[PDB]
Amino acid sequence: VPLDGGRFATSDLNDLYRRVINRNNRLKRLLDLAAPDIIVRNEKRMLQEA
Amino acid sequence: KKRWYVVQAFSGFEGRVATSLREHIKLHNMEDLFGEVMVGYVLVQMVMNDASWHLVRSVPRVMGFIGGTSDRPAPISDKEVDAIMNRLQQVGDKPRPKTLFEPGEMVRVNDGPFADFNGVVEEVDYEKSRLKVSVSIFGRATPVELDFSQVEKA
Amino acid sequence: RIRIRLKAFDHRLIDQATAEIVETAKRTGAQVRGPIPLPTRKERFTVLISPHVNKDARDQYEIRTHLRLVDIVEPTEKTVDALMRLDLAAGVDVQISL
Amino acid sequence: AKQSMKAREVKRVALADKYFAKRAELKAIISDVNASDEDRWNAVLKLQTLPRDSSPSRQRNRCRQTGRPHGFLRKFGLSRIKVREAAMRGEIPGLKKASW
Amino acid sequence: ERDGLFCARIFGPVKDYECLCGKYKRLKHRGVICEKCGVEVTQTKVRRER
DNA sequence: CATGGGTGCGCCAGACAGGG
DNA sequence: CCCTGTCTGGCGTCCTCTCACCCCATG
Repeated sequence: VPLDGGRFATSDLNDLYRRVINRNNRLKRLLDLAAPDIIVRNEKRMLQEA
Repeated sequence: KKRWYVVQAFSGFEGRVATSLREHIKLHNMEDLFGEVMVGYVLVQMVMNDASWHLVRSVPRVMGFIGGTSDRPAPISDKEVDAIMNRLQQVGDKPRPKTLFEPGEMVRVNDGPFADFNGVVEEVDYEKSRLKVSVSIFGRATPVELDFSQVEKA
Repeated sequence: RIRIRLKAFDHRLIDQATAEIVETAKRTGAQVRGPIPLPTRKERFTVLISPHVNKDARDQYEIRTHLRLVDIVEPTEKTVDALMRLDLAAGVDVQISL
Repeated sequence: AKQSMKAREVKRVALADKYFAKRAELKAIISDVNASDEDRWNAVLKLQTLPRDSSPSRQRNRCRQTGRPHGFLRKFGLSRIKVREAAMRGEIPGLKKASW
Repeated sequence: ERDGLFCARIFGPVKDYECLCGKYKRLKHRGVICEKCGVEVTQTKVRRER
């Protein structure tokens, strides 16, 4: 829902879900591109922490 | 012999990280210890001394190397894995895909109101560069002409 | 250059079909040359009716055929958009040649 | 007329559309204008081992329900009374009595 | 968004019984999904349970 | 325009080492 | 293995009434 002004005051769960989906899309694209080992380890580790 | 390594920067300031890295090299004049810098990850041709490691992590807006450990960080999976990743990105931009429709063959539409619809090419026109395919819209087949790039081969 | 051919039998059901597709295109694209018809098409067949004799009982039936062509003038990305999976006339064959 | 003659057409449609509906070059084109050596004569030698019932010359367009040989019409695939059997009870669209 | 954190087809229509924009603005065909917009056709609290 | 990353609390309690 | 020290977690009253302010930043 927005506030008086009009800027949408967004919830925290939307930040969390949007982070997980951004990272998951990045990880699918790197497994498409066949990135090396350390790149996809950091990518999956960032998804795990997300 | 200089082997490759992966550097993590603040994603978005990557060109400025690359420029500041070249400038820190030409400041602290370890010119014989750095080969190139390729572009959120920055590829660096390098050797491993602890002095050069402190140099790259003292470059601003750089988090650190990405490897097995932080004592002796890790080169790469393949010899030129950084170059392979760059080539894969370039091939990804090109995105060459099966996109056509010939007589007696199902095709896919991804352009115009008929996008997200499949159909078959009853007639083909290589001279006019147009495929005659109909889309099952509200049941009735909707024979429409689509270009090879306008539709994908099914 | 964009053709909307409509293929059916009777003119007493296609008559509401030429009304629904020029006006719904008017609200979205407003770019049409108007319905230009085609000559009415007749399929008459005389057939024998007596079960085993008498080559005189020939009763004339016909499966009648009609064709009407809409021909919107400009490839509109709003007429086709709103009238893609949409056709009021039921039991009809639509041919949206784009 | 008979279930056996209607049992002929299910055998007829089967083995004909095993060879002589799709494979047409071996039966038609292979004896066109080429040399009159006996190799295209050898081509029609293989045409004897197949069933001669499988030719499209066998094609008898029958009533799908009762199998009547004479008095047929291809526009409905029916016998000459079946087109009235849908004319008088409306099972075929547009089939109106020609009142001309 | 077409298919985002806040989709139409995956969850439901924001407005009650309104599909999306130009489709179904009365109470007759509750359910049809036009290609014009991949969207469900239900009430306003249907997204809270989905 | 849209995305991308301090240093003043105190007790209980059980799990994890660490001697013992 | 039997006791001893450490290391992290889990927790701390209820109703109300105003106020002020909610992501830069930028090629």
